[PDB]
Amino acid sequence: HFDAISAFENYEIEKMRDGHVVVTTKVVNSSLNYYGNAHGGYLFTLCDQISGLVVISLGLDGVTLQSSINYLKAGKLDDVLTIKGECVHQGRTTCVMDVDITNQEGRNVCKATFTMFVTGQ
Amino acid sequence: HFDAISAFENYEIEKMRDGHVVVTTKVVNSSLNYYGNAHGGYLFTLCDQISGLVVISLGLDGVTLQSSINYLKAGKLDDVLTIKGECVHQGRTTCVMDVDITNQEGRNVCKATFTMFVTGQ
Amino acid sequence: HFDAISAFENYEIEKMRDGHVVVTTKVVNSSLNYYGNAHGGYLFTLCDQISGLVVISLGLDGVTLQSSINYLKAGKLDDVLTIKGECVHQGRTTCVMDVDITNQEGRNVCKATFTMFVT
Amino acid sequence: HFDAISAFENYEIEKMRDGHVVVTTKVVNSSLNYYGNAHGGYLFTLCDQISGLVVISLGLDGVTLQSSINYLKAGKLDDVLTIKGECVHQGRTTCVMDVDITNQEGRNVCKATFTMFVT
Repeated sequence: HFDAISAFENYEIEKMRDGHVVVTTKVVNSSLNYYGNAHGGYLFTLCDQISGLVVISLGLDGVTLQSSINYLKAGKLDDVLTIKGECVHQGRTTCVMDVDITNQEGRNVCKATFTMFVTGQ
Repeated sequence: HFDAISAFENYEIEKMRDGHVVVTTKVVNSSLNYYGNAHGGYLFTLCDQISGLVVISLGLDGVTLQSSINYLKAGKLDDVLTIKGECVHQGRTTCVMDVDITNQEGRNVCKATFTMFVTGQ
Repeated sequence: HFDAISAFENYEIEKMRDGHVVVTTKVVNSSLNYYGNAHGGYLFTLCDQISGLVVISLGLDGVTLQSSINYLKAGKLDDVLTIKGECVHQGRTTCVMDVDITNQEGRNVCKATFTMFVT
Repeated sequence: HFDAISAFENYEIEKMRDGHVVVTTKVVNSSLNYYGNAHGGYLFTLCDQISGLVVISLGLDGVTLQSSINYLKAGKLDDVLTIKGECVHQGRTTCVMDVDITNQEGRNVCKATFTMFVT
């Protein structure tokens, strides 16, 4: 048995402009796994959502085809995670978004890359 | 502005034995994105959690180094998603888990691969 | 200093039909890295080429957007590697190919997934 | 039928120091796929080899567990490709290498991430 995993119970959108997005959020109990670390799925969801925001900031609509993520450092309760998303390639039919998460001490938590199919403007 | 994304508000563990895990869950409103599809992060979290369960079913403890996921078909409200995880490679220090999600009609929703570092027994 | 890495100096196409591909090849010296193992790029290239063959076998043309690979066991000189490719998802606009490599002892060497844009 | 795919028939190592690597190479005929573009496996092998070089430059030895690559723009015959590698995370047990390839016009060709187990 285990508890539900939730993401974006709180957040602040600091920047969302022209393929560049910055969002902060506070790690809470629903963010965690059984070992008291930020859940792998929670962290991925932070990245994915900010990828979607990048797509919107480009004035586009899109759907994710593929995503890859590297976990570097555990996130902990009360951490303020800064999620920065950037469109690193804007193609005709596809976009590639890089998203990285750093904690309040500037240490890299995780990084992810999203391969998006643009469905509209 | 957007709503929180949640995963495992409900579930049933059908099978969890020797590196093979099957878990069902019902897609609900907190599962969805703004377009009314199962959120990319939600689906990833379903897969990741079942990967962790595979690790446990092997009698091991581990941490995810890297994960990749392919989105094939949208999940929808009230879908019953069947999440099946399998350890496809059990190494000395690393494990590779394949996890796939199918809906109640047997259609493939998504598939993911997790590269785990075994930290204990 | 290091030597060039080559792939497909030899191969045998056992099957190439309707999204299902099997190709065999023998690991040679040009296949190897400094440690005498099959080079990661060599193994990846085997997989990618067979992905392209799956694409051809479906009567389609496509361009690879993204690829992921997991290395499981080292390949060695004189290994006979069996490369099997399958289209695990055939969409209207995208295809997903799974490719796996096993050696002559049936041991899993590596596996990869290719995300293709149908052109 | 298809020809062998080769990588590093030529190269110049511009920098290999403390986790930072730059290597250049000229795309040749053995680099190409049937469509006359740089082969996906060729590009990947360029990236992987430079990842291995980052590893060496850190004074470490390692084995690649997993790799991901995104293809952004086709490489062409006679392109001069600049391959840049960096260790973006150096852990005790694992390293993560980012590798990117740009052509002579400064256009991004591809980028890849390597997940290495330090041995």
